[PDB]
Amino acid sequence: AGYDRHITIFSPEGRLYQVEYAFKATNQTNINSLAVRGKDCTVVISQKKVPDKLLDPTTVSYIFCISRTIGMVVNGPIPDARNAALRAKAEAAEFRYKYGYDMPCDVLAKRMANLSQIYTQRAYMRPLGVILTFVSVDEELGPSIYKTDPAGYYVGYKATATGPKQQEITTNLENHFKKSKIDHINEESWEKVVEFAITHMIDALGTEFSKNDLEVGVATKDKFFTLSAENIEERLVAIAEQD
Amino acid sequence: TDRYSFSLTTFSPSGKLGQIDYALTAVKQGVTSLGIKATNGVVIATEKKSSSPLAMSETLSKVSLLTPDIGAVYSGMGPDYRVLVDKSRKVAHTSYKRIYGEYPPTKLLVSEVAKIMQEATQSGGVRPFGVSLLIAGHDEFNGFSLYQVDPSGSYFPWKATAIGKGSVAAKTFLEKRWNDELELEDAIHIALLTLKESVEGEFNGDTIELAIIGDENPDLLGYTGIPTDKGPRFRKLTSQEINDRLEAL
Amino acid sequence: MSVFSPDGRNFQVEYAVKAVENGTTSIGIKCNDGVVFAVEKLITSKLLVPQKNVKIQVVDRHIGCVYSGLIPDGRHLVNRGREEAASFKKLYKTPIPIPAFADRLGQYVQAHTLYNSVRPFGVSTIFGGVDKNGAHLYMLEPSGSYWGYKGAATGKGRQSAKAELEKLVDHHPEGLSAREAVKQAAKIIYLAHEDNKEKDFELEISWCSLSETNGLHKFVKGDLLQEAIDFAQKEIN
Amino acid sequence: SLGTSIMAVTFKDGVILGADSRTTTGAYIANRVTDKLTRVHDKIWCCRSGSAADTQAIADIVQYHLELYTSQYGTPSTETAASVFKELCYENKDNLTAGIIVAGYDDKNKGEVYTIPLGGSVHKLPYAIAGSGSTFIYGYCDKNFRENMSKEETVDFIKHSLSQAIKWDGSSGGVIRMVVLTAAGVERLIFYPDEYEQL
Amino acid sequence: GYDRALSIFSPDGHIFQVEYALEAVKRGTCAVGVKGKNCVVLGCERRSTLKLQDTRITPSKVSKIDSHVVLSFSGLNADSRILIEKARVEAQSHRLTLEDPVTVEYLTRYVAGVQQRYTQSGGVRPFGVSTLIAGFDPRDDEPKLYQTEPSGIYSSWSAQTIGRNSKTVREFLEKNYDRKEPPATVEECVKLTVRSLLEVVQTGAKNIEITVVKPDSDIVALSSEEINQYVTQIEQEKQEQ
Amino acid sequence: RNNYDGDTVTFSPTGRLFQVEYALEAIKQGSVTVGLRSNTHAVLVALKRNADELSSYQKKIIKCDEHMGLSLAGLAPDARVLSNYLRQQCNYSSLVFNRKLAVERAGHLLCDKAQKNTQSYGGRPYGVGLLIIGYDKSGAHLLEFQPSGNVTELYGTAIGARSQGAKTYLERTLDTFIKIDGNPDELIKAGVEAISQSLRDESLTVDNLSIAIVGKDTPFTIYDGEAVAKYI
Amino acid sequence: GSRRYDSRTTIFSPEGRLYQVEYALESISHAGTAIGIMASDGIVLAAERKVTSTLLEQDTSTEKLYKLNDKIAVAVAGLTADAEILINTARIHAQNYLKTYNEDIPVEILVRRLSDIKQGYTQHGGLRPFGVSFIYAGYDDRYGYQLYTSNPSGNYTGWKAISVGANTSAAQTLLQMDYKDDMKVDDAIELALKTLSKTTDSSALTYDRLEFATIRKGANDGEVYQKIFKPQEIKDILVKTGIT
Amino acid sequence: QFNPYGDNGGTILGIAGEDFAVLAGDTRNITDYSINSRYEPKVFDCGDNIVMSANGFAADGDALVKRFKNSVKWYHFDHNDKKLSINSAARNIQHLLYGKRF
Amino acid sequence: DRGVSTFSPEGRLFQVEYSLEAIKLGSTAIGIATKEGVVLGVEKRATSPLLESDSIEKIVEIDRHIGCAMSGLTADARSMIEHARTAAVTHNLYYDEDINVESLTQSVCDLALRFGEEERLMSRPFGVALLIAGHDADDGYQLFHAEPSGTFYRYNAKAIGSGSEGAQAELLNEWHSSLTLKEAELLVLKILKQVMEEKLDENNAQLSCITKQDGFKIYDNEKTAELIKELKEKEAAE
Repeated sequence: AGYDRHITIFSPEGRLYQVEYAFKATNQTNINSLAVRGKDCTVVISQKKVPDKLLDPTTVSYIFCISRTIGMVVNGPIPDARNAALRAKAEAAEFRYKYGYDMPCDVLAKRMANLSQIYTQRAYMRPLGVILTFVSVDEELGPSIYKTDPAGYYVGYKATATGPKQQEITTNLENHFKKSKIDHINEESWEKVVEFAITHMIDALGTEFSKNDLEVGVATKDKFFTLSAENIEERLVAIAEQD
Repeated sequence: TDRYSFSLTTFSPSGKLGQIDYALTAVKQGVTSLGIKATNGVVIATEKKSSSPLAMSETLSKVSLLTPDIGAVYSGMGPDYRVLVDKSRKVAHTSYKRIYGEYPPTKLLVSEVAKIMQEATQSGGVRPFGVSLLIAGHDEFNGFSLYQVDPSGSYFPWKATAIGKGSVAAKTFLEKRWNDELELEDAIHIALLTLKESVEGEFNGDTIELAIIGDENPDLLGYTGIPTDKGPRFRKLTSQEINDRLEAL
Repeated sequence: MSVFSPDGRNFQVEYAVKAVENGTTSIGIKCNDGVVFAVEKLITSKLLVPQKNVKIQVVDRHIGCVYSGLIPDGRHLVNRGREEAASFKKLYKTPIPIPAFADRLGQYVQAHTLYNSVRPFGVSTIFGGVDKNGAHLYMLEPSGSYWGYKGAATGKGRQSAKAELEKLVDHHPEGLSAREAVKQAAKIIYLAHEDNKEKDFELEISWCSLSETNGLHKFVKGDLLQEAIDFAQKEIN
Repeated sequence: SLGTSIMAVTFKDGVILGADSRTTTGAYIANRVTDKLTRVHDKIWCCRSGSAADTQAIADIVQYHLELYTSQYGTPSTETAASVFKELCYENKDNLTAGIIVAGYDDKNKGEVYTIPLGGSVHKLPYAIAGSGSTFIYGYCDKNFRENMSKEETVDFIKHSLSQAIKWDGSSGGVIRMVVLTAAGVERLIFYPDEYEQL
Repeated sequence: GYDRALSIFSPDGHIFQVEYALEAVKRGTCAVGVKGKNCVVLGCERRSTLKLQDTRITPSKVSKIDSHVVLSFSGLNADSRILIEKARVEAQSHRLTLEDPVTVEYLTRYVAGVQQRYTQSGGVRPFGVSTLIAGFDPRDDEPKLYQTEPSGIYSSWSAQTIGRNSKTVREFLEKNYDRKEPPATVEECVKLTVRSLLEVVQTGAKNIEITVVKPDSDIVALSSEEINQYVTQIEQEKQEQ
Repeated sequence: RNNYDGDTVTFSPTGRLFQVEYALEAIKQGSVTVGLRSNTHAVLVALKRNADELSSYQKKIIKCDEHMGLSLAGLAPDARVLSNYLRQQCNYSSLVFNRKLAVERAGHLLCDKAQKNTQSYGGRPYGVGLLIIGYDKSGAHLLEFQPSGNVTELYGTAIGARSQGAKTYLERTLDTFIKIDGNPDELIKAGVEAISQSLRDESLTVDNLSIAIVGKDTPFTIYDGEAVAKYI
Repeated sequence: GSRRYDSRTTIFSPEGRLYQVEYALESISHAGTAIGIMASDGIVLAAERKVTSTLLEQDTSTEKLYKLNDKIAVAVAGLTADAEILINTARIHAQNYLKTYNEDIPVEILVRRLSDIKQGYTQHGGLRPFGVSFIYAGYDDRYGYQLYTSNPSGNYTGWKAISVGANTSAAQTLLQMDYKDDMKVDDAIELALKTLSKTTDSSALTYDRLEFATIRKGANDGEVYQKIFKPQEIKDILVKTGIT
Repeated sequence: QFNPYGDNGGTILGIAGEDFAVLAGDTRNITDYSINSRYEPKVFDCGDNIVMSANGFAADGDALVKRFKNSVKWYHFDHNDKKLSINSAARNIQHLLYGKRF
Repeated sequence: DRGVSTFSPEGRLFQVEYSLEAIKLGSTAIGIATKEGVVLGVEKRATSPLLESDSIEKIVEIDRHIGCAMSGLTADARSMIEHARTAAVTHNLYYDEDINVESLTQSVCDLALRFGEEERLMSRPFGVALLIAGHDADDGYQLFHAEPSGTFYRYNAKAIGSGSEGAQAELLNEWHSSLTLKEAELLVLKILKQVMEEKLDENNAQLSCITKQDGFKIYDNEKTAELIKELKEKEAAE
């Protein structure tokens, strides 16, 4: 009754129950995220849910600036997220030092995926209950979106979404790209890509947002930055003219 | 501090090594992949199955180069495979190239990979890998070859084989179509036939990853001036070449 | 420990929380140029020397920490805290910024939830101070979770206090001068004492304020401590 | 090794770093166009003197530290940067020959200059001069340095002080580089021989 | 890194691993030793024959530690190899520092010492081996025989046996060995030893091997025929009665 | 309890370290001892147990420095290991800082040394309780140490089996003994009475009784036998 | 609570048997049969590849019979992976002895050393033993031709003729019947096959299912030759024996 | 090169009587021709009726005195307040000094 | 199963308690203290007649002024003697004087609780007890009982092993403030003769003393033999 349920070892079906549970743990935040590519930028969005009036809302964030050029957003409990964030920061700084150029989004993904895989094999260490969505405007590849999970799997993306409504959002986007017939948001300004993104979340979740119901990280050639509640209000104020 | 210093994989009364059986079980459920030996080359291939259409199957080496004349494919746990590729390439250099100034031969590198795979069956604090590999390569003194590696660390050479879902069904197909006269392009063809059974959604060059160990590719070395370096025998096919080929069939 | 139950949570952490809840209450209130810390100390017997079992700890010179739960774990955390705040300073020169510090504890606590041969912390720690650009109040669970706060409390009378806090936030959005926050906290410790009123209790308050303590962390003592105790006794009786 | 002629001067709007261009090994000039101005962070730079191998390896490791620091504590003070240099120079006195000047711009502090001589000691200063060629301009610099100078004036002050160092010091020569650091970003200047000699 | 405490006490006060280790010794092929006035003899049972095995090279039960001392064992063969190596080393190291070979009691002590350290160290199980160690101290004529168990306990014996059916043959010897009249000759001694085993062997010289240790590094292993002269003699002597 | 009390690195569903609690039991079954102090002295009175009439009485008191020492109840070897640890800290503070170690500070240290055994695997929590007295730069001090890591400062208190009786008698006596300032022998009698209150079966005599005191001008010293006759 | 998973691989059964050791044998029992037969003028090794497909590749192989040095070879039974780890250390021990003493290592010395290793995993370290049973065929100049066997227990014994792996019970009976001391290498090659011919769980014993080897003189002065039979050499030998 | 040693001079004298003994030292500590202190005590009561002085390089002497005093203190803890015999003390010191033989 | 250094709910160490159980099964051993010396004696208990009855040493010399007798899994006691002997000789070397018997015992006892998973490499506690007897010039003649629990006690007389309570009781009664050495020798012999299964004789019993005069001596089978026949005669008459 158990044992192959508590450590990172196979069941007779060939499964590691611990990894599956690490997946559950990613939804625990009850927060959804998405990322899309502009003609020359990358935008990620995560819902922000500050339910308690005591919390200083400006310290509640699931989006991180790992590198100057790489931003990462996390679906899962904050401690694990911080744990993964710090590690990815270290890795990008070290990679820089040893190889003479900025670590590119895909490589960091692969790197982190490989560490998550280790927890998959070793018994003493549990995998992290998170899903890491890295974004950048890569110097060789252009706008990048690569996301890793607790299984050590990682993969590139035209666009993507994660959380309790991963599925709902994902099909909203697929549809759009079937119609547009392209792998990105054909927009020159990043503000409009952001607007696109927010729009398509409202449409797939059936919920409307305040300025404090969202977090937006944007990646551009040479910088990844996150918007304030003010840079968001402007976006919203504009997507309210869109009909 | 790793307190798991004892094997997590042990002999059962019936003599079975549980965790290995289970890794194999984990391989059965993986997408079908296969290898086919010809007289002037080897073809290894598999299906690039991505759940979401938003994912970019292009960014997934299910087929990987270990050396310039050696390539590898799998069935089972992709993350466990992606790390064996990194380990394999590294042992390929450290344990061989950095000593002899030549890349290891197919069988020996297969021996290394298998060695890493075995230690996982016996070291403390770990499960074995949940993949089975197919490794194709050509070495100067052994010609073209193809090997299969299992979680146990056990390996063997094949004229042609398949592993995964279609493994049972596919091997049947291959037994019927394999002959010692097969000239590569013929083997590529068969592979694309065999694989057509396993795949069930789309079947085209962006839902199929295929690679070959064949002639030498000077246009792919990246430099010229050393008559005696001739380019890699490994070539991954571009979707644009798979589909052209399909248009025949 | 480092074992997810089928629901995605880690039961050993979840139990460490039980331990904390069993704890005396402690709180933190942020004010417009600092923070104030407060805690209830139960009098087990009349044999305790009053004012001699100090539970509020200081980190570096500008950070205070207070906890509820397993007192020793708390110290063990503040010990790592001090080692970490010295390291940072030694190399970077500046005394450690509060948010940086909060993560230094957050990474270490979380570290103790990753291995099944190490038990997580049995405290919920409230800490904070004054740095290069403002005041910061933080609270840290056994999970490794931590956030900034306007006000914070943990322990037995944790709501009694969170209620009183939610009011100060609402009915004072301008700010709340250190001195007021000191008294205000005292009141909150007295009210929260209602749940766990079996035993008599000793009050303890520290504060870190740019104007009142010049940025350093200090223990509200003597006179200013009497006003606070007075102020509280008035709203009980 | 950079032997060198380097300086960093704080002025009204921030600070300017300046250096010669010559690195010698013996009497042969290995490189006559060396960029002795090294960037450890957007607006925190250094000038190097003594063993290139060392000064580079150091600048490189500090940069790395400042980059990781930036990633997790936001931006670092010129002070925090100087500290990191010294921790390395002092904790390895026995294996290093590096005399580094650290110059940067905070919006709060404007220009700052920290000199780190052989020992590994730190001294914050209005301006600093270092390298083989600095012994000859102690007299001149001190007599002409003035606090809160105009940018135009500070460039002249450096261009003059360095021209002299170059004149007398064989170990120093080439072009005169300068890096300007203000709220308005980072400016890079250069003055060729035909210009600075004629002073 | 593997230090799990395998040898541990149980409520009744026993260390089951030391006991299961003796259970393994009771499984082993019988081994016996008896000492005469001026010699010591070792006997050892060996399964069957067997018509398809090769005897010359295959491990023979009696081993030489030094030229004047030998060791015999019942229980796990693979284990006994380990105790023989270590013992053979301590012998030559003793010579190297003390300039005198080991005494039989000294060597015996060293072996039992190992056996005990494996009942009290983590990450390890006790030896499935019990032993008879026999010989002559240097420049000494008085014969010595000692027994060691998986516990690490050792003690001297005028006669002793261990392994399968040891109980039968100890009872035999308890009757057939007079402390005052110990086998005055080699022959007289080798006889008693062959007979002690003939309760438990179920055939003659096929299974039995004998090794005779006499002072000043004088040891010889009787070849089957000589053993079969004692077997031929014993079946006709019992007969007349 | 089956699963949760198997080791120290495990919290029960109710947030409890069972092994820790079990190690407190050894204290509760340990022979009683008492601590109490004024402003000029601090006293340790300790009842000693014995296995036979042919047995000795095991010492419940250990000196830690010239100005500090403690009393025990629970496992003797753990008192030895902790009082040896304490002897070094006092010693380190002397050697390196030419400074006498502060009583308060010894408490913090024994608390931290015990806490690591309640968090680490492979190690059991200590199984001994301790009363520590000392005259430091701020006067006379008494501490109650618990394997859990909980050290507390007091005027007086008792630990061991039956200790509850002597502890209640101290809750009463409080305002009297606090003020046995300047009187050594009176503070000892006051402690010696307290000990009687948790006595029951037997009755203190020379071999049973052990006493220690430190104070303003009195270096920490122990008295046993004939030397304690004067107080029975 | 790490210790809940320690299977305790090096412990005694109430009866004085090592669980994992016994359990490993049970594994080996199911492995392809391999046989060793010693003549006066040579030694033979034979093995039956457990599974085969028409597609498996024979000509470029070596699954059951590996070479240790020029005068020593082994036949395998159990996990091939495990065997290679042990073979590789054995090939080294041979070289160290050679480098050190300038003489090829005596067969028993190697066999012991390797058997001593398996026995390590039997007494300490908490690791599962090796699921391999070896047949050592070698020659040196102290004993000449020698034949040994070692199992997971770490125990080794010497033989004239021996089998390991599947259906040994049966194999030993036939080797007892037809084996004789004067036997010549050719007669041993014959026997080696007639035996496998009766044990095979296969319907017939063909060349692709086999792997064969011989240590003898060959007719080169006082020289000893090792020969790992090639697929064509095995078929040529099966036709002569009367099993086309 | 850094020389780790130095010489603070001083002279010390030990004499044994029938039921008494003296250990006298001068009071002057120095470096080359300079005086460092006209009063820096060199002879020390170390408990158990033992007095000692380690003349020469006063840093190494201070170190040594501290150690021996502490050795006494531990002898009391470790051996039930037994008094340290002068001979037993002499032996202890030999071990201290020989610890730093190289 | 459940860890080695685990606590029971009664606050006992399962292993230390299960250790003491192994000691109850051990050969008997008695020790008696006096102003003239200390006497230790033991039951050899030879499991077969064949076993050479004097290779059974359960009384050993630790130093010239200290001896010790053992009970239980005697194999475990080898390490303890080795350490005790070292400890005593080491001390002599550092201080040019004999180690005090308490000190020596306290050193042995430390060793006893160093087990588990300082740097305690040892899987389980010792499964043996020790009577330790000697003489120092501070606290004259002394006897100590040293359990695997790390604790020790000083005894005017004490038994350990199979017949310990019966012999302890009998010791309680028979021991007085002023017995001679020869009285004590006899009580050991008498009390052993009571609790041993076998008829006490010079081959299944051994006797030893430790006098300030000649230090620790193990009485040869002859000398003890005479003391046995000294009992039979002392007992015969009333």
